[PDB]
Amino acid sequence: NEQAILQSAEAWVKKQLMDEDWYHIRRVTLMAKAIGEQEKVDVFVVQIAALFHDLIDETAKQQLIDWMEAAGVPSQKIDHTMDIINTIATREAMVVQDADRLDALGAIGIARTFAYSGNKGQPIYDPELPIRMTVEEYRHGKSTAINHFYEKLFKLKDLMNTETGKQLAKERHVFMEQFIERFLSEWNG
Amino acid sequence: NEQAILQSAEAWVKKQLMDEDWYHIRRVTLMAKAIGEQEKVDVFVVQIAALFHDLIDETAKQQLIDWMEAAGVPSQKIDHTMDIINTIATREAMVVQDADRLDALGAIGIARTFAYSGNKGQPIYDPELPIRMTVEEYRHGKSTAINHFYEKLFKLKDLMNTETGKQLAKERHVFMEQFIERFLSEWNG
Repeated sequence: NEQAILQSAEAWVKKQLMDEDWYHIRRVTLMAKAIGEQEKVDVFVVQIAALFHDLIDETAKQQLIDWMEAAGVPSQKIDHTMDIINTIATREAMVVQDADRLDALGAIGIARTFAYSGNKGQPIYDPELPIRMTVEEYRHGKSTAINHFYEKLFKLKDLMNTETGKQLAKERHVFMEQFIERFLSEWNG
Repeated sequence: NEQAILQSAEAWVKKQLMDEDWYHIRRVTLMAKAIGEQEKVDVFVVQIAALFHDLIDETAKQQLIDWMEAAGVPSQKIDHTMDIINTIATREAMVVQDADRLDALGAIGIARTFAYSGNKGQPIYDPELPIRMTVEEYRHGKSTAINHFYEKLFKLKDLMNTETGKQLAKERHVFMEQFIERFLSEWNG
């Protein structure tokens, strides 16, 4: 069995979380999957990994290592699942790596950026502000939503791994370039 | 003269504001302009109006009515400028109306929405929360950024006036539909 073990976890990771978020875990998982079988890797471990990748921040890890053994997950697999969990080594690890970071780009990425900006209480954009770094990053460095696009986001497609990863990261990067340009043209005249 | 009268104001409205915002006044004015001469209306009044439309929230109004008379603005014009200012009647008024509301849509509109959402401390989007009203609006009604698109923004193209207004409002509305769809498809896979 491999399909049911998932369905079970897909529920636990959903319940424990609905008492506070989970959507990120869902979409990151779905991608890890698609990206997973595109790379003909163990679509199982990558999926299980994806599910627990977040819920961690010892006993926490064990909590799963146990639940898992009670699912019949073979020692090699189970010892391979959270193996990628912490260190985020192996191809399946790479798929989960991309799926997670591939979620920082795209329409959702655009929204989540401007969202955090509003929460941080900073300006959505500033033409007078220079386009940059380490300590002064968030410790004081007053930045802008738009700048964060050129500072952290727009430099992810490279940090990718899976070939299909660069693929998606690409279709994502363009949409942002598409948006940030329509934004500036609208900002100017 | 008339052209210079603007250049003078475009500075005052800029200085008094740089002691707190102004960009909104700038872009809303630029549009009112383009939209203004497209409708072959008094591109002057519409521009002066646009500039002071915001700075108001008595003596406040007079402050301008005076500065204006000292610019040689003919009684009819000057009495027509802020005439649209308060009530926001006449075509030139309509142009300024659109230009201001035309700024709630577009890339900037998308950003400003998700921005305010982050500031309000609400979710960018909640699939459990159904879209939508009057009193419970902001007095308690917990909404979402995305929902605000279907609740207030997406119903502006109609509230437009200038023919060119609907034009721009249209090109804007599509981009948002373009984004909110890329956002939802990304929401899953």
